[PDB]
Amino acid sequence: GDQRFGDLVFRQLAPNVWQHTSYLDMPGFGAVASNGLIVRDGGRVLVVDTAWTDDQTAQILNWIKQEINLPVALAVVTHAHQDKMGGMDALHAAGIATYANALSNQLAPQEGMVAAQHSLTFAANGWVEPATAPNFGPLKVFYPGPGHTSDNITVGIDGTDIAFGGCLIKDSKAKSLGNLGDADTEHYAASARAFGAAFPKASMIVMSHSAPDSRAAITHTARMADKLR
Ligand SMILES: COC(=O)[C@H](CS)NC(=O)OCc1ccccc1
Ligand SMILES: [Zn+2]
Ligand SMILES: [Zn+2]
Repeated sequence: GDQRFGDLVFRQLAPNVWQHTSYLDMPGFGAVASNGLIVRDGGRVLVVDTAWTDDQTAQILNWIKQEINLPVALAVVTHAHQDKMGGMDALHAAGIATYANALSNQLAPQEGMVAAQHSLTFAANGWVEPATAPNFGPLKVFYPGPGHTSDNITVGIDGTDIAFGGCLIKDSKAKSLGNLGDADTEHYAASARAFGAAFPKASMIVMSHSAPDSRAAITHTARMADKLR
């Protein structure tokens, strides 16, 4: 079940995988949840996405200390919006190595974000260039194409049935795609489908603004995105 820890929520998804959830009271939109991931890989911990704020992200690290008690080797953040990168300074203060799409790091200052320390680059087929993602262990990083944003990336967890779509994917009962302010409306559907095709064995889809779902999250998201064209 859910574990309330301060103002955040943690949920175990698999033996070595937990979802972190944090909230930002956005005026005119209510208190918006955003999810990321925590993965134990042997004697270290890997984080996918910050919380909305530095303080919340420090709380993620506090939860990790109390519930796992192993060092956080790295974090990867999945685009340059506040829900994914708002807590970068907290990661740096903690001495954690940070990674983002090169384009996310380029965009970070104008989006009001602090850039990650390291830039990921991607092959033409979307897979991360391995040299730019050293020591990522089971994290398999994939750029599906522009969709939710131009820079959005996705992460599969090798050895599990989990893939993380970030803010690209919404669940199978969602009425909308969420924040389309920086979206590529022409390419969104194809990018959602490319995410699915990159992680064909993933039966649990995790995403930023819905609870974990089946692969129907991918098909429904793509079908909704068809309407943008
Ligand atoms: C500061 O906002 C954010 O970081 C995220 C980035 S994806 N935006 C968000 O969650 O917007 C909430 C929203 C806005 C319009 C329509 C649906 C949801
Ligand atoms: Zn976003
Ligand atoms: Zn988001």
